[PDB]
Amino acid sequence: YRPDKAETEPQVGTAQGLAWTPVGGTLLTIEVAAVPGSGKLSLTGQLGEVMKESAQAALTYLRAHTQDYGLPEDFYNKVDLHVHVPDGATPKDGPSAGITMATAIASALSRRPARMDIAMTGEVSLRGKVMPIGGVKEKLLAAHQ
Amino acid sequence: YRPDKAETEPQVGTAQGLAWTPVGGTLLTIEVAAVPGSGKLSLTGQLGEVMKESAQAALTYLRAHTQDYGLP
Repeated sequence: YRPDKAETEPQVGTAQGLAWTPVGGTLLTIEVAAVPGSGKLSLTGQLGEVMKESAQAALTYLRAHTQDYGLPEDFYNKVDLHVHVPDGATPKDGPSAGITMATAIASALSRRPARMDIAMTGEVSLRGKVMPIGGVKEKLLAAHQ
Repeated sequence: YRPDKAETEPQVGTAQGLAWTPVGGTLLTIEVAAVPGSGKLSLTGQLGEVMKESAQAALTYLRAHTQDYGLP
């Protein structure tokens, strides 16, 4: 490994993902693929439905913040979306890192690399609200360790 | 919870629902993203379509009550 886990340069479409193995709090980082198409949302790597709707909530928040973020005016309908977590599906309470998918697809759609040393996890609302996380402890351990 | 989750401030786009799971009824914060486009029922949250048509009866009532609520 690189020592600080921030020697990664800032990256389009990839952020550091605080998530939980049953082994524990881990950097299950985020992998996306945003290419033009039908606007379809593939989940790649056994990612479950709660991650699918989390991606929908992130998608619709971007829809609410399109020219806010300089996005194309039609992106959800012609840019196919393919996303990964190294864990297949999260055995925990949903993904607990909906904003991590949001951040990665934001960096992907901006064509502008988001930073590293991202110590983050949390649940987007389609209303646009970062839901509180259950089990802050091991997530922030996965940050700090 | 805060001093009172009922005393949480008024919310745009969503409302305090009423449930009964057999182990206990809950608030149902039914959240809706009014996303632009042309009309696409992008329902989610393991949604059964009877709630979809409930929302559609709501939708056509809003169509009936566009100037009751200043809607376009």
